[PDB]
Amino acid sequence: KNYTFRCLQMSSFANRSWSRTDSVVWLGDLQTHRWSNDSATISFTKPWSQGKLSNQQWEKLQHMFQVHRVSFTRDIQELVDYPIEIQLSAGCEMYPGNASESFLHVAFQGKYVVRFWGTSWQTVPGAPSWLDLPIKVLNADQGTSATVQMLLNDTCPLFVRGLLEAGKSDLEKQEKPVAWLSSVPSSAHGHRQLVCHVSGFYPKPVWVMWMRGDQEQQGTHRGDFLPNADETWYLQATLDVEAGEEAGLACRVKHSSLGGQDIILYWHHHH
Amino acid sequence: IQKTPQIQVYSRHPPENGKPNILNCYVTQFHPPHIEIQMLKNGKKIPKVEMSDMSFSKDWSFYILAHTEFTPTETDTYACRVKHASMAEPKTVYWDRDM
Ligand SMILES: *[C@@H]1O[C@H](CO[C@@H]2O[C@@H](C)[C@@H](O)[C@@H](O)[C@@H]2O)[C@@H](O[C@@H]2O[C@H](CO)[C@@H](O[C@@H]3O[C@H](CO[C@H]4O[C@H](CO)[C@@H](O)[C@H](O)[C@@H]4O)[C@@H](O)[C@H](O[C@H]4O[C@H](CO)[C@@H](O)[C@H](O)[C@@H]4O)[C@@H]3O)[C@H](O)[C@H]2NC(C)=O)[C@H](O)[C@H]1NC(C)=O
Ligand SMILES: *[C@@H]1O[C@H](CO)[C@@H](O[C@@H]2O[C@H](CO)[C@@H](O[C@@H]3O[C@H](CO[C@H]4O[C@H](CO)[C@@H](O)[C@H](O)[C@@H]4O)[C@@H](O)[C@H](O[C@H]4O[C@H](CO)[C@@H](O)[C@H](O)[C@@H]4O)[C@@H]3O)[C@H](O)[C@H]2NC(C)=O)[C@H](O)[C@H]1NC(C)=O
Ligand SMILES: CCCCCCCC(=O)N[C@@H](CO[C@H]1O[C@H](CO)[C@H](O)[C@H](O)[C@H]1O)[C@H](O)[C@H](O)CCCC(=O)NCCCCCCc1ccccc1
Ligand SMILES: CCCCCCCCCCCCCCCC(=O)O
Ligand SMILES: *[C@@H]1O[C@H](CO)[C@@H](O)[C@H](O)[C@H]1NC(C)=O
Ligand SMILES: *[C@@H]1O[C@H](CO)[C@@H](O)[C@H](O)[C@H]1NC(C)=O
Repeated sequence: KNYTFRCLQMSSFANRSWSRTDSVVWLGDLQTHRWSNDSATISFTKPWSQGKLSNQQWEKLQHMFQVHRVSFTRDIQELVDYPIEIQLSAGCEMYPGNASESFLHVAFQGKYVVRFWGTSWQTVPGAPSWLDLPIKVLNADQGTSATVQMLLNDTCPLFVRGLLEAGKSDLEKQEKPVAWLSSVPSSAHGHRQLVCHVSGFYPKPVWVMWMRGDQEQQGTHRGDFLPNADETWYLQATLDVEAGEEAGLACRVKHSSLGGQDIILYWHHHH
Repeated sequence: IQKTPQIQVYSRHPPENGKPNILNCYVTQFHPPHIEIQMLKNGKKIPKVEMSDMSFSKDWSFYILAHTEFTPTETDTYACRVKHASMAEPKTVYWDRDM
């Protein structure tokens, strides 16, 4: 009900005579495109990565990006203390009722410094003062400005509507997790960390809790959401318990793909 | 360098001995993006390691997934070793299955 479309550019400049630019594109948590420095063309990572664009519309868009890639590399080394890391994050958030919001953020050495907002490039408060003149030069190019405004206001939302239609079965896919229990060393002396592993679930939203009967063990620590290589998610929920306290504990998993039938693993089931 | 990599090592499936599985090494929160990632079996570099495309989060920190096919045994120990400009020494994190 709120798909974030992100085009990520990663540019490294080691010196005057060495640079590479690599790009990835995400629709939510699914990669739709890859564009290595090695490759002349943008690679599809889905069957539906062209959306509802004809070949002609895609070739035009791709060509514009090929021009942007080469112009960017030249313009940066024109202006340019190596090495230099530049990141670009451009796309749109799609909301219900045919609504959206577009963005274009630029980072220098891992710090947010520039965005495109409204009709112009602007340095963010606290950005190095030496950026102000380059940004005024860049803002003199009305063609580039008009092109960015088109891409953010028109092309982004239009394209992503096409992806959402073309990629429906992937975006709506339901993958059931497998769960298993283990223990690891606790940082507390009399204790061991009980671990409930949940792997292979999609979409991302999940609920994992240690239970004594119907009582939630509210000390349950939810780990970070970690990616599997097959476009599914991994998560572990941990509970540090004293020796003997393990008896009668269960891990309970809720997920959309289980359709009401929760996974319940009891600790020491086979004793 | 700017930011130090965090390393998480986990299996795709429950790690049963003699059953084919996949070992994941998820490296996050690092900058700059230039990084060497090695997966280790009993201290030796595993040759067939597939790498995801490098990406970055809302905080601009980089992340990448390394994974390899492997068959767990009782005695074999696995780890992930990362070399990065943020750290003087390589960082090794061991798969914690029977730790
Ligand atoms: C694309 O959409 C733009 C707006 O959308 C945002 O930015 C894009 C890139 C995406 O990121 C999207 O997600 C965002 O929501 C749109 O930008 C708008 O352009 C117009 C026309 O250039 C701007 O109007 C002018 O505003 C100034 C005042 O600006 C200040 O105050 C306003 C109101 O509080 C704030 O919104 C601003 O942030 C500033 O603080 C006026 O002085 C000016 O009036 C003069 O010009 C008009 C038009 O000729 C005359 O009629 C008047 O008499 C005056 O002479 C304008 O009203 C607008 O500020 C700007 N929006 C933002 C948020 O900056 C862009 O035009 C779209 N482009 C295309 C091609 O569709
Ligand atoms: C609709 O819009 C919403 C909000 O605008 C979007 O929801 C966000 O989605 C992002 C990406 O999935 C979320 O970011 C991730 O959050 C995970 C959970 O974080 C919380 O819980 C963990 C422990 O469970 C805590 O550690 C953490 O502090 C938080 O309290 C994190 O685990 C993720 O971090 C991991 O992955 C990233 C890589 O992206 C690494 O950089 C990290 O090191 C780490 O390994 C990640 O941060 C975000 O939290 C969501 N916000 C909300 C409010 O829900 C939806 O994505 C959007 N819908 C679509 C379809 O796009
Ligand atoms: C995603 C950005 C939008 C892409 C489309 C922009 C059009 C474009 O490629 N136009 C370049 C070429 O312009 C020429 O051809 C155009 C037709 O395609 C028009 O005719 C235009 O008028 C004409 O001049 C143009 O060279 C552009 O400047 C390329 C770079 C755009 C860009 O990234 N800028 C990012 C700025 C942030 C980084 C600067 C900050 C910084 C600087 C130094 C070190 C660190 C950080
Ligand atoms: C900035 C405008 C975003 C909307 C347009 C989206 C069109 C499809 C994206 C295809 C991937 C292009 C990758 C370009 C990234 C880069 O190298 O800067
Ligand atoms: C530029 O950087 C590259 C990549 O690190 C390095 O191998 C090369 O020696 C450098 N060349 C010059 C001319 O500085
Ligand atoms: C990146 O691509 C450009 C253009 O194809 C090329 O000239 C450059 O040498 C490449 N950089 C690396 C490090 O391969």
